[PDB]
Amino acid sequence: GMLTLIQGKKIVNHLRSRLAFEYNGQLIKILSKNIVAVGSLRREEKMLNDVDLLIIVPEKKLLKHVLPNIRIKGLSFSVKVCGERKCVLFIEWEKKTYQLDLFTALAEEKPYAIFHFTGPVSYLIRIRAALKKKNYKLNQYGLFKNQTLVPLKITTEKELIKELGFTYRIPKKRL
Amino acid sequence: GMLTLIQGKKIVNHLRSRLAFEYNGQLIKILSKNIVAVGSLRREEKMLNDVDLLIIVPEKKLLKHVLPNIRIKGLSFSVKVCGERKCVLFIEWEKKTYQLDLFTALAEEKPYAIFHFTGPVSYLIRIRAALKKKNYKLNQYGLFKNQTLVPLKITTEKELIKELGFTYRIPKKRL
DNA sequence: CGTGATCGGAGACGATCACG
DNA sequence: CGTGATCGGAGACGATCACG
Repeated sequence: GMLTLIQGKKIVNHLRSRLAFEYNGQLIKILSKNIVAVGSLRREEKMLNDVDLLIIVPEKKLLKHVLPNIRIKGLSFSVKVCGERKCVLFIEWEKKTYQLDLFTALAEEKPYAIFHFTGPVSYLIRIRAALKKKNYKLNQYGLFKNQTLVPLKITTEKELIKELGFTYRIPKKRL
Repeated sequence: GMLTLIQGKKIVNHLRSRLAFEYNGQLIKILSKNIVAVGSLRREEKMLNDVDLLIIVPEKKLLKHVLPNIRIKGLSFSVKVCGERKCVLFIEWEKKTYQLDLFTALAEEKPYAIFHFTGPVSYLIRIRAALKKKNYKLNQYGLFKNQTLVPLKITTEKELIKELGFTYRIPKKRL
C-alpha cells in the first residue's frame, strides 16, 4: 500500500530502535548508526509505495544471520521473500498493511550501496551506461574494471559520485 | 553357467559371423578381423564361467552405437547391463544359458586392451603395482606418466609386454 | 591395480519476477 | 544497467557391484 512521506518518517523512526536478529539463539539488535533510510523515502517523494531501509553489517560472516533471522519488537509482519541480501516485509501499521524492504551492505561497500538503493532507476541507468562505454561496471558492491575492484580512496557517497566523474546532487534532485 | 573350453570355442566360432550393430536404423555387421577372444578362454582354462570377446571399433564416433545397439543373428539373449565400453549378455545356447561379456577398444588401444582383458587379475595386479612404484599408470587404454600418454612405438600385445620391462609369456602360462 | 554400468540424490543453472 | 530470491529440473558425483 501507499503512504505519505510523513507517515514514512514516523514508521522509520519507530523501527530504528526496534530491529534485531537472533544469532545462534541469542537476539542481537541493529544499531540506528547502521540503519540508513533509502529508496523513494530518501528522494523525499510525496507518495511512497514502500519503505526501504539499508542495514550495514559490520562483518561478512553475519550476512548468514541478519536478514533471515530478522526480528521486529512488537509488530505484526509476514515474510514475502527473504535472502541474505534482500528481505521484503508486509508490516502492519495502525490497522493497515505496508510493504517494507530491507537490504544489507558491508562497511567496505556502504557508499556504493547507498548510491544504488536511493535511485531512481532512470538516473542510474544513465550513469552506469556512461561508465559501461569506458569499460567499467558499477554495482551496489563497487566499481569494476577487468573483473577487478577499483580501489577508490573514498568514504561517503558524495565523494564516490564525484570520483566517478559526475557532480553531486542532493538525493531529491536526482531524476 | 559354466561350460567347457570346447563348448566355448564352438560358441565363439558361431558368433564370429553373426554379430552386428544398427547405425541410425541400418544394420552394420562386425568383421571377424575385429573380434578377439579374451578372458579365461584365451588363457585356455578347462572350465569357464563366461565367454569374453573384445570388439575393435575402427572409429571413435561409433562407440555410441556398437554395444548399445548390439545384435546377434538368430539367437535368444537378454541384456544384463550395457554401456559404450562393456556389455554383458545372457545367451541361450542349445537349451542352456551362458554369460557372454563383450568389450570395446579402438585401434590405437588394441594392444593395451588385449593385455588387460586376458588376465588373470593376480597377474596384472603385480604388473601394475610394479609400474606404480615407478610413477606409471597402466590401463586398458594406454600407459601414463604425469597424466600424459606415453608414446610406445608398438603394435602387438607381445611388443607391449616386452617394452614395459617384462618377458612375454604365452597367455596360458600367465598366473 | 584400475576402470565400467547403474542407481539415486544433491547443487549450480536458466527462467521468471523483483529491487533500486 | 545490474543484481537478488525463488522455483524446478537436469548432470556430474559417491556408493555399490562388477570386469579382466
